[PDB]
Amino acid sequence: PDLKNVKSKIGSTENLKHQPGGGKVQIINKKLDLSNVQSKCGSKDNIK
Amino acid sequence: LNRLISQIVSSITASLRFDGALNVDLTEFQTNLVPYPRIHFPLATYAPVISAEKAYHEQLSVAEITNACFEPANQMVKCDPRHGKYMACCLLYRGDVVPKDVNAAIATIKTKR
Repeated sequence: PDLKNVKSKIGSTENLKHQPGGGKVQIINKKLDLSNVQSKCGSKDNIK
Repeated sequence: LNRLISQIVSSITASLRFDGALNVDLTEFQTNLVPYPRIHFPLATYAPVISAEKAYHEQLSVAEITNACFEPANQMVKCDPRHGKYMACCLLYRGDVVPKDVNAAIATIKTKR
């Protein structure tokens, strides 16, 4: 006898393209703007 | 041979003829025993598999009976399963069996990797 060609069915041989692929993460951080800010009591200029 | 075969199928259908702590349906089998659809045929075991003379000289715990299930001589298919690699083992209990020692015992088998 002869079998010519035969192969397995179905598993890890059909998976070899798809890893799958991974990704990327990031924070999750900010600031605030302070540029407007002055004190809200204010007598010391009255020295004038 | 037909009476020991019976005790195996009885034990596989115990979970659907009476109540229990963890209750495995006959549809559940495929999802844990079949990793690919044609790699579908698991070998059988059951235990204890002793006569009345012997019962009174051995410890008969969930630990002891679960550990004996793995012994290559006492498999219901005549092959040394050491020749190969286990893929999934489905273990199915009956009687005075507390789940904690099922968890211990099956953990010990794996711990003998």
